[PDB]
Amino acid sequence: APLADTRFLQRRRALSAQLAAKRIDAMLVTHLTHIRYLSGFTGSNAALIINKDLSARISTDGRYITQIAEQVPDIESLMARNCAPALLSDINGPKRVGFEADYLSVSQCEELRKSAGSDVELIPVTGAI
Ligand SMILES: [Cl-]
Repeated sequence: APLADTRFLQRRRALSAQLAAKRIDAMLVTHLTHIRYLSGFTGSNAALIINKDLSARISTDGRYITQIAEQVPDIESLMARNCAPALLSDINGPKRVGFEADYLSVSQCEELRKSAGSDVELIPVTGAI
């Protein structure tokens, strides 16, 4: 009988379950308090991708590599100055990727779109995840 799931694993699982209904394959979380709620990472720069199959990947800059391994030992990390574009550019299509349209700015979103692959579509999702 195993060690119980962390609350962060449980929150991710609940978001993963919300994805079918929002008609997306993955969610890109860029609002920091949302990333903290879903992962435990308390730093000031991150991006976080949660997939339908329950896997996840988290990104942060070089100042936080040690801390993210310590605070988030259950998600593989990617170092990047520009976190969200770097996670997105690593996705191989086809994939519908939701984003927090209530929180990303028009120009932050235009920057993301540049990094998306030829069959990765970004989908505006409203609400606090
Ligand atoms: Cl817990």
